[PDB]
Amino acid sequence: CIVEEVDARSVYPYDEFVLATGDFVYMSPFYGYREGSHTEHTSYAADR
Amino acid sequence: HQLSRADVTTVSTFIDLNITMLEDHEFVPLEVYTRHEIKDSGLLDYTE
Repeated sequence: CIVEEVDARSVYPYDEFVLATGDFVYMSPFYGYREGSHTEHTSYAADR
Repeated sequence: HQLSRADVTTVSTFIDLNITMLEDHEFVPLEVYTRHEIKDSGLLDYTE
């Protein structure tokens, strides 16, 4: 079991971000449930 | 009696011409983006 805090970086339009390990997260860093962040972008199912 | 030249009003036959030198100017280094900024604008760095 590996826990690893990493740098993440995102470019405009900020619909996805990368991790320092080279892994893409196909998701806005600002995605959420409040203040309209639920409309930004997610490639994943809700349960994830 | 004698008198000084300053006692007589002075009219000038000279034509005035006022030339001033162009002063020194210092040019500082100035870039819109440094190399560090250009390299950092990439989302993933393959080397890192």
